[PDB]
Formats: sequence, structure tokens, C-alpha cells
Amino acid sequence: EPCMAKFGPLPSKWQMASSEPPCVNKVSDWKLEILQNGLYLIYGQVAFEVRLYKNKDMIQTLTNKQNVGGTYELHVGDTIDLIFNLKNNTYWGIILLANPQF
Amino acid sequence: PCMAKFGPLPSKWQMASSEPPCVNKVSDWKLEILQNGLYLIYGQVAPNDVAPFEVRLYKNKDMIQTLTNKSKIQNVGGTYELHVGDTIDLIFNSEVLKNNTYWGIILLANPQF
Amino acid sequence: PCMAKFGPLPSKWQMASSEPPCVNKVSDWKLEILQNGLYLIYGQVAPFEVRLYKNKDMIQTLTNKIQNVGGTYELHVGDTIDLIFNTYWGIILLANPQFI
Repeated sequence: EPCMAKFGPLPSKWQMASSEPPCVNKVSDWKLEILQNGLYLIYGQVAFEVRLYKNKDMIQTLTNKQNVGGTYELHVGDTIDLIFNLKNNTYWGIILLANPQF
Repeated sequence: PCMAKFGPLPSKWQMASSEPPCVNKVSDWKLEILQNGLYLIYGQVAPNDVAPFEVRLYKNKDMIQTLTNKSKIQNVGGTYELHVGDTIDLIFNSEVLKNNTYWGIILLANPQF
Repeated sequence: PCMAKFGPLPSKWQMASSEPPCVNKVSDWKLEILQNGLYLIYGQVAPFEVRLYKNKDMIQTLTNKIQNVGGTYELHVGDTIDLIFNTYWGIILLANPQFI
């Protein structure tokens, strides 16, 4: 099992898996930090809008009152954030596919 | 890695790295999940008009992807936590669409949570 | 872990290595598939119309909804993917079971 985290749904919080050495670092409800460079699959389920942040940037927007994430290249210190404007049919996580170069 | 694939027709269900098996088929287009895991679903609808145009993807009773057409070719699936006992299926409003059309599944990971 | 990435410019093709090569650069934004398997294609159109193609068929188009490109497909030897504009993308080989 690769390095992977999930957060949610409540009141389960941040579950880590193959943590040693870490690839991700929880930092809040719905926010975590990238400890290692790589290719990451982000996923989840969101049960007026939701936005998915890679640090400063809205990489998804979920503007229906659905699935979340996709695949990205990420680097030490990138934060990923799932922001809200019914939180138990809601969760996201991330799995680390590979570490190329760049 | 445990995986499967339906179609495109005349091929029916095909199964890769079993033992232990992660999924089992129900009928054409419908499969069952025999274990908990993080799964990646994929495939593609080849569009090819008396009924409205639609295909949907279900987990259990929940439509989880609606592919309301652009009668172009569109990706099926996405990433999902699935449980022993779920069933995934792909439903045609009518049979319309073509047969460069298939959908398949692969189990990425099965962690405790 | 067979993979490759084209942008973002002026980086061009960037390929990690691999037991046997699963992929070969054809030219900018375009690659050819050298082995059957399941692949995950990814990228970002940059935080108009962009389009992903497998051979002659268009499999995704971006145009401000909300996105990054790609998805997961079963690709075959001799297939090609490009991205056309009218930003980077990459591919990884997830698997390649005997049923291709």
C-alpha cells in the first residue's frame, strides 16, 4: 500500500497509511501539506459552491447544490485544501503514484 | 493488480490478477465488488434520437456519473472508495451508442480506513 | 515506472525511463504508445479551447469548465495522444494485464 491519506467523513479525521517516511502532513480539517515531490492522485466525494485548492489556487470548483480531484504533479510545501462557502457524506484523500524527476 | 474490463462487445467480462479476487461479474455491464479498496474506474462511451441521450454509471442505486452526451466520445469513471457488496454499472437509456464502448476497473490500494 | 511529461514550456518532453519503454515522443505535445496497458493521462491547461486526442478521436476538451486534463484509458501499441490548442501533460503506465 502506497503512501496515502484520507480525511473524513466526520468524525473520522485524518487517516494516514504507509506513513514511513511521510509524503503528506495533515494541517487542519480539510488541509494538508506535501512532504514529498511526486505524482499524486487526489480523490473524494462532496455531499453556493465548493472549491479545491492547491495552495493559492482553485484547481476545482463544484457549483451544483459529485466527484473531486484528479491527477497532479506536486512538490514539497504545496498545501491542498478543500474549502466550503452537509459534511458526513464528504471526504477527500490522496495517493502517491510515483516520483519521477521534475 | 486486480482488475477488470467489460467490452467492447462481443467481448464480455475479463479479469486480470485474481486470487484473491477483488470483483465478480453480475451481468453485461454490471460488476460486483468483493473487497474494500480504493478503486479507479475507467472506460469510454462511443456515442453513435427517440429517447433522450444518456448513459449513466451507478454505484448501488446512486447515479455517480451522467454522460449526457455531446455525441462525442467521453471518459467513464473516476476514483472511488468501494465496499464489499457494492455494484457498479453502466446504463444506456437505449442501445444509443457504439461498440468502441467499454468500461473497466482497477484496484489501486486497500488501506485500513 | 514508465512515464513522460511534456510541458510546461520551455520544458518540452521529459520521460522517466522504464524496463522496456512504454512511450515515445513523436514531436511537441504528441506521443506514441509503444505498449498496451492501462494509462493515466494528466496535466493542467493553466490556473479558447484545448483538446486531448487519442488517434483521430477527441477524448477531452477544456474551455472555461473547471480543470486539469486526462483520465484513464486502455491504450494500444501504435496509438497516439496529443494535446492541441486552437500548461503540461503527462502519461503513467498503471498496469498492463494479459488481456491486451
